[PDB]
Amino acid sequence: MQTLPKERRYETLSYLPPLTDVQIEKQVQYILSQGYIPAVEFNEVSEPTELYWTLWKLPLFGAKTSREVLAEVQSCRSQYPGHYIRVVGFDNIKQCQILSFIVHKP
Amino acid sequence: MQTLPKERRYETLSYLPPLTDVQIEKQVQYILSQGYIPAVEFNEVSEPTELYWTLWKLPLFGAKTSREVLAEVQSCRSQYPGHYIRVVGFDNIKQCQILSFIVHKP
Amino acid sequence: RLTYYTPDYTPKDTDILAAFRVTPQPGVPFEEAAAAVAAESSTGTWTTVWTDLLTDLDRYKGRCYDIEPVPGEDNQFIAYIAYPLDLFEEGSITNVLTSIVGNVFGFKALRALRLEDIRFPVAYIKTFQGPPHGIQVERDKLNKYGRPLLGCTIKPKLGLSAKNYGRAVYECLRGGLDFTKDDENINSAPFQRWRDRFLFVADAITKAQAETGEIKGHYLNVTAPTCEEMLKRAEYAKELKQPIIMHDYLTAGFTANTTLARWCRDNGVLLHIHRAMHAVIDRQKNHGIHFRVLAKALRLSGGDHIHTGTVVGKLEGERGITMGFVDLLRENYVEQDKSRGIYFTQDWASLPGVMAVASGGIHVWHMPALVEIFGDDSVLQFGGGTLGHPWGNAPGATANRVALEACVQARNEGRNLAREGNDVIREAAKWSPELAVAC
Amino acid sequence: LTYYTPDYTPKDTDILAAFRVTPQPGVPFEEAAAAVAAESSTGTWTTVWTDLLTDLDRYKGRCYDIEPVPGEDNQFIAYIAYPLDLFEEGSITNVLTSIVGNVFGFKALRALRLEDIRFPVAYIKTFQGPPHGIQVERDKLNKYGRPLLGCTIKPKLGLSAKNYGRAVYECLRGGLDFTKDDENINSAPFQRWRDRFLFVADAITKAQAETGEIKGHYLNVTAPTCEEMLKRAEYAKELKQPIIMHDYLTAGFTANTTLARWCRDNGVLLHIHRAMHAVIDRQKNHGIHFRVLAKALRLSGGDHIHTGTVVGKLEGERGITMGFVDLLRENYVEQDKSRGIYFTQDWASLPGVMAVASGGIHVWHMPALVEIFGDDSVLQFGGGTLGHPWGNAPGATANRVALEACVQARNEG
Amino acid sequence: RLTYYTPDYTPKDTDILAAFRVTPQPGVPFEEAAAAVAAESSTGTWTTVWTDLLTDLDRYKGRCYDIEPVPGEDNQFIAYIAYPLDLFEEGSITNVLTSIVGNVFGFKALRALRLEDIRFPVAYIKTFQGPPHGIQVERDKLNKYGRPLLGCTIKPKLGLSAKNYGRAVYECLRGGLDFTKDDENINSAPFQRWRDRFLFVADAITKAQAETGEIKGHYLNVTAPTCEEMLKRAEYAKELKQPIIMHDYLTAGFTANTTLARWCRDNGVLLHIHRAMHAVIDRQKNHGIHFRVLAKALRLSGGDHIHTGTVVGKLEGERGITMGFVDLLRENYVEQDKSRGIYFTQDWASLPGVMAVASGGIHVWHMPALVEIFGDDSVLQFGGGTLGHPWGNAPGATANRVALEACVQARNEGRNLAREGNDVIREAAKWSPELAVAC
Amino acid sequence: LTYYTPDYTPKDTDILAAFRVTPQPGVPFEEAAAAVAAESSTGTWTTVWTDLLTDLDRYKGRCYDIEPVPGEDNQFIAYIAYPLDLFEEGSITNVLTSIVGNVFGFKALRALRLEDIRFPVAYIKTFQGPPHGIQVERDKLNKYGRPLLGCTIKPKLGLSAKNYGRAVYECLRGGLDFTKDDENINSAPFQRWRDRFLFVADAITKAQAETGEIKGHYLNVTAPTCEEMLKRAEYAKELKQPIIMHDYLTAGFTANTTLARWCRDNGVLLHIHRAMHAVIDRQKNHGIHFRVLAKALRLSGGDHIHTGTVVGKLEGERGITMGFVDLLRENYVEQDKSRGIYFTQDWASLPGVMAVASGGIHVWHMPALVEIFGDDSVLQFGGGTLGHPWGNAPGATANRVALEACVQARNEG
Repeated sequence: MQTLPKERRYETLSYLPPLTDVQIEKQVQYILSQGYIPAVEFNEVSEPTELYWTLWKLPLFGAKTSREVLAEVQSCRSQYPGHYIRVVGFDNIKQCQILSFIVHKP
Repeated sequence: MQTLPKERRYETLSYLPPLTDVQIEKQVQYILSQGYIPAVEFNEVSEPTELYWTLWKLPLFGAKTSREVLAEVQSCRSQYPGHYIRVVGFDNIKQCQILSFIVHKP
Repeated sequence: RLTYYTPDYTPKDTDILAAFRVTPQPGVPFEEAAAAVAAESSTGTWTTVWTDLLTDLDRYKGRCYDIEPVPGEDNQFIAYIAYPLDLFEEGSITNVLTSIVGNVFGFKALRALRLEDIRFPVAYIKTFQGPPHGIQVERDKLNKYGRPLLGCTIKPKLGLSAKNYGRAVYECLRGGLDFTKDDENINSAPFQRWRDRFLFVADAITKAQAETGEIKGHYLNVTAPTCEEMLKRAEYAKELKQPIIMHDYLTAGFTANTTLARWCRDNGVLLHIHRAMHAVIDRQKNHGIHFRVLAKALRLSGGDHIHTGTVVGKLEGERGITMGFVDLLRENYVEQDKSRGIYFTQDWASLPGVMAVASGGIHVWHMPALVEIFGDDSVLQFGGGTLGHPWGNAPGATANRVALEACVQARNEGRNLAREGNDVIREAAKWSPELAVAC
Repeated sequence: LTYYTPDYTPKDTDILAAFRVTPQPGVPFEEAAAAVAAESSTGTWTTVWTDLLTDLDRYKGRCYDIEPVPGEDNQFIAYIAYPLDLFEEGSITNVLTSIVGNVFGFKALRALRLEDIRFPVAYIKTFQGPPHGIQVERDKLNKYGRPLLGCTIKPKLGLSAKNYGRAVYECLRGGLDFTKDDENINSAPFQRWRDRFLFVADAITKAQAETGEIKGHYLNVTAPTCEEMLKRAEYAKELKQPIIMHDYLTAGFTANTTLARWCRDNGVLLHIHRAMHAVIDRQKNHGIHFRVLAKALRLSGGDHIHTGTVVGKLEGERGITMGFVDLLRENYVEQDKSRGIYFTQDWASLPGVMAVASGGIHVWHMPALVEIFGDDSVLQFGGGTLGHPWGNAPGATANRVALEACVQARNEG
Repeated sequence: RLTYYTPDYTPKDTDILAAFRVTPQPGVPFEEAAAAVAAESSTGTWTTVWTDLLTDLDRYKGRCYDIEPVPGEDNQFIAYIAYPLDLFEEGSITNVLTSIVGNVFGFKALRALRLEDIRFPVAYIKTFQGPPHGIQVERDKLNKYGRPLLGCTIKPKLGLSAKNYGRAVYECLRGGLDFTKDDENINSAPFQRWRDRFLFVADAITKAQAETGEIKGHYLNVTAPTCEEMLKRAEYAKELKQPIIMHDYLTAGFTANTTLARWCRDNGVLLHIHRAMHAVIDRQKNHGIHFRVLAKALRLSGGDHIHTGTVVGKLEGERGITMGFVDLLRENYVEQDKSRGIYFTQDWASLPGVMAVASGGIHVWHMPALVEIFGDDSVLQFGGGTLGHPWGNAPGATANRVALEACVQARNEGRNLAREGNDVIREAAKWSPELAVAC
Repeated sequence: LTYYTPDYTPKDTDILAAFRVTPQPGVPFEEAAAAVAAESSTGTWTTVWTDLLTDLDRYKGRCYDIEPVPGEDNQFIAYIAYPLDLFEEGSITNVLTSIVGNVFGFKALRALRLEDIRFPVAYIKTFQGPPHGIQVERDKLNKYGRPLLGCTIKPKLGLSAKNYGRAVYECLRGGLDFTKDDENINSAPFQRWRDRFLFVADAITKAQAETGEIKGHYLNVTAPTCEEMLKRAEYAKELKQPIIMHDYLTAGFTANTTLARWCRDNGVLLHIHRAMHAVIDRQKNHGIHFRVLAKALRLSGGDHIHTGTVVGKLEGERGITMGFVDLLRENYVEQDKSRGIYFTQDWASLPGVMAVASGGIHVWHMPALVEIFGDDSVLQFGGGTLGHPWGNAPGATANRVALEACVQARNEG
């Protein structure tokens, strides 16, 4: 009969335990393996009002691997440590958007 | 591929590096050399909602130089150090207003 | 007359085709029956008195162009019938359903007719509003892209005061679930009025969506006596800043679904729609109208979020028949797939999709059946088929999302959901201590 | 099993429903009955903890009978009592969302038909009822002591609104009372509704001046929207139209209740066609019988509910086709299962509607629809092509003289 | 009749003058052609049957008072034609453009007519609303005085969902640029509806204008099917607290520009207007209507922010022709400057100015051309002529403002922008590291 | 070059456009074509990174032909396919904002004319179309089997509203059907529109009582605003006016679509004058041909699109002036480049409008506008000053008798 703790959790794929770097490879790899080309975003506060988070760079497109995405997220979070970073999936063939998941929370 | 830093910058002439006192002479000098007579304003918070900033004195008019404007801004900011001061240009011949630029930010 | 069976007729791309599951009387042949379904649909065969020379003959008549028997079955067939575009008012289905199923099924020499499928052209889809938002506008409106959306149908539907109802709203929202729904009798009633239900639901959302940081909502049942009571019931949901409402499109009809669809686009509210009174019409395999028509007669009349049903207890034959209209619910172009039951290649002309709501039991283990079949493009109601959750509605709501957001996460690791779908939930029942008690 | 209580007596504040239920051999009748009462009101999935949270002993639909259909196995009639406090005052889209909403898709039932429904006097008075009952709308037409005369002006489709108003006119000067519209004339690209209301109004006001009596046309308003339905409604009131036609199962009962509250507020009598009716009735094992929808319409409002012709019926079905006629038209009915009226239902003095059937293929089959349907009936002549002598107008005289000679034979004996 | 060529006629100060670039047929003299442009504009020369003695002769007729040939050109001239004030309804241009260009250019004995310039008197300007705000009210409304305003036309105009469109709004706003615009097809469409575009744009502004501390906006394209759809499209932009919207004044016309101009003053929203369908009319140098009329037929019909065009690829001859209507767009009194193309001294009676929007390439180095020519009184769109920015839209937005706010700053040091305009951007590309990659 | 795909076949859900393109020698035809399709839908400036962001392979206008004009160098016809998913359902102010919006100001093209445009059946049905087609508005006027009779009451300008209503009247009793307004009578300070609608309404209702037939006047509503346009519209409906005049290129297509949705909702037939039309057509190298604007008006609504007189035309241009007549009036056209119809276009059974040209300088040139323009035409008599015998009324009799003698000669042979 355990109660539910008061936790302001996050939008999608966030009730899980925090994502190990092996799993962050695999999530963006399936974002790669649909013939799709991923992207990175960040913000400070995760509001229901705030629908937009700030882009990191241009969306990554080309013939690259999952480790070339984590160079922006994992290896280059040093200038925004106390911010909410996520991976965005901008499914342009169907004008859709796939697999927001928040990464490296303070 | 450098990101854009989160900086709440200011309204006009503010994406530059902060203005050296030689350049603050030259900006109000062109505000002088249009046959126009400048003025000074200040405020605490620079909101998009707050359109008005508090006047410092009466607007300066007469046959004066640029150093007689900086006596109010530069030499006499000692009673408002932690405030946002700017120079206003009240173009009354055309009922216009010219060259807001924020000076001596905390 | 037998002038309504022209079997050589190639259908125009601007005609309106219909697939009637015709079962005639045993003394009636297949060609006279199919010519009779096409006739009295538009221009009846009562008499021929001095009007065969009058106004319009080759125009303005439904014509049967195809007859094929059903495999393994006799005394019945499927008649394809072509209706011209100029029969109907542009932008309604209350004139679709008065030629095609109006005065059609009550012909005396037919045992049972079923409108299986219907081909709305691009020339007639483009007049319709479509749904007020998309399958993609409301992932964007709600910032919940990447996994199918959720639900909690409040199972004591009758006998709750509006604040106590708004707690059963709140704790299914406070946990995992996104879109808790009014049921089909959760309406205006002496035990809770809708004026007071919408108040106490809107406080349940506002507290839940501000302590869990998402854009959560409630399907507000705005089904009413009148169209003017309904819009007044809908505009009060607008004044509470509500994302979604609920219509019942077969009880209330295909006028007061279109008005609310014209309302919901005009006022930014999403339109969930429940399929009340649908199994009056869909259930019999020889008579009625198949749901695939009424799932395509909602994507034109307007509305997101149609219930599609349990794919849990269905075999591999009726799974594709559900997936026939679900691909006619979420996609833009389909082919002629009769194994999925689709009888016509439907071009939707980029008119927006409709989410595929699915009541999926309470069964936590039946999540990867509902994620491989219904993708990120669906909604999963969790009422009906319910043993309950022995820790409550709110840890029974996280146990229906950690069950989801690990099953969606296991789809994204390159794993599959039919060989090891059950091997993800008990893999995730180690970390979250609330999954292992739901089971 | 708490929902089959056969010792329960039906209260007069209960909304009774008679379901003809057909399960598989393998499901008993008691479980099959107590599952029709379950998922129509309160589901039986939760039994352990949330069964005893709140009042689930008084807000639940319960069975009180199981009566097998004679001669037919696996097919009984489950009478179910629904308490009054479940439904909305003045809406059938909560009645037909409870009673037939999520119950026919129950997995262990292989056919299910709501045969008859009883709305009590406690629940009828929440409704407005019809705009004008028979002895309330025989008064507006100045037409007493004889059944009214409908017509099917169906030069099938493809008429300009003048050409439509040419043929709608010369049956009204022929003697016919109303000349019913197509269902397919809702603003089709050959004649729009703005034009098909105008030249009809130019025909009727030139028809009441030639004959003398008050005549009209059942103008169709079955629109895309209720807004555009009340644009088609209000333009008939602008042209002083007596009656409007409205399809009621395609447009829905919210379209009726929006318009029947409109139609009493503006004096229009609201003719009704039964579009999409044969989807719902006409299967003797499954669906909803028409007498429910001929009674769900008397509460949603709308006069002139279309009834079946007596000519093509057997002697045992003439009771059924007089079963839903005596329901909508008479202010009190009695429980007669031989004609399908499964409940004694007082009508709370509703202004009960007129019962209209088609016909008109023959002129010699008129007193079969007059000795059976009384003075409170519209006789739609199936007269789509023409009448038999010279066209419509010498046949429309022959359609009226073949009734006034028979109504004369009524009062003789 | 040749009673429409009165060459001695001094124009009244309350007449409405027009400069027709007349090119007649080669068998037609200059005096009969100019008398024919003045005639059928108001009172045609078909017959003289018993009406030369009737109602009004010297009143109510357009009269040609001047003919001058064009220097270096033959078989063509410029006819000055005086219209009295009482021909027109006061306060419309849909009656200006039915006498002056209505039924004028289709006279058979004229090869090509072009309405070059038009003299609206003070007696007719004062009835017009003018623009709903000024060139100075909206520096005051937006607190952005001291430098010309900016833009980012979102270059993938077709094929963006409204939230993904609202990111291309957001990052062009998050950087330097002020007024990102809908394009001419960014309207209601199946891929994004305007109800949903305005929502996701208004969240792009609200986040950008609250983390950068300015009053940023978006040009919301409210061009619609009807005037009632347009105001409903405009009033929804009012409900989002939007500063500016967008009209298309030649496709939608000069009624539904005036209503929206009557709307935009009444409801405080600024009115940017794009010049769609303008090069149907402006492009040919012998036929059509010059843009200077339609830039003066917008300052009266109403609207801020007219596109003026690229002064980038123009020579020194067509630079002043652009600067002819731009001084007729922002100033209160002009003279008769035919080197700038202005054919009439226009007194605007202190009716408010119109900002001079200018598409200026993407070219960062083409900023001081657009700051010396167009002062603080202009707007600089940055779409079209675009190689792109290789770091993104948002550092490509600061690289279009530090390029501006150092060029505006170098105007204020006493430097000039034609001798050392390029010597400021690379002077400023040292400090800001985002300028030197745009180049 | 990705926008000139000559192997592409035009879908029947594409909105085809035929541009007569004239570049400089120095720009090839393939680059000149693929630049008309570029900046009308999606610009070619961005090629490196943002070319492959989103669906720019299906939301782009593309060329599928280049056909040179015979005899004329540097002048071809670029047929361009625009996909249906780019435009707004029910607006030409998105069609003429894409197709002719930012494309004619392309620098490397020295002339450019949209010749013909094809709106598919997929896109026509989004429009309301006209208020009333010919066989829908021959019915309201009670006028069959003969072309209608317009008139130009132009005592050139400067009339009081009584003096205007004196001259508007005595052509209607003379036999003329409609007596078209000036374009300069929009509330000019000598006669305002409130007065010019009233004494016209006092003339017409006193003209239909003298002759007998239903007559009217094309009342101008081309206002400052759409609010004041629907104040001038609704006061004609208050006076029971059959037809309203509205200039359509000055006021715009948003003024049409506001008023043509008004005009079907209130039964007014919406006459149209072509103000500002010669700015746009009439140059054989540049602009937009009138047949686009005579088809952009059939979708924006409005009857009686003004056409050119046949008398002042060459034999090769009489096909062109019958080219945009057969487009707006007939429900199916075929690809005839000799008359300028560059596309086979089904009209989705639009209620196609009537084709009106002026004339009236001579009474003996009547059957040239009757043997060529059929019964579906208004003949505006250029009769501004007066007619030839005694004034207007003995000439208006001579204007009608010179047609009924010729329509008699039509049915003879």
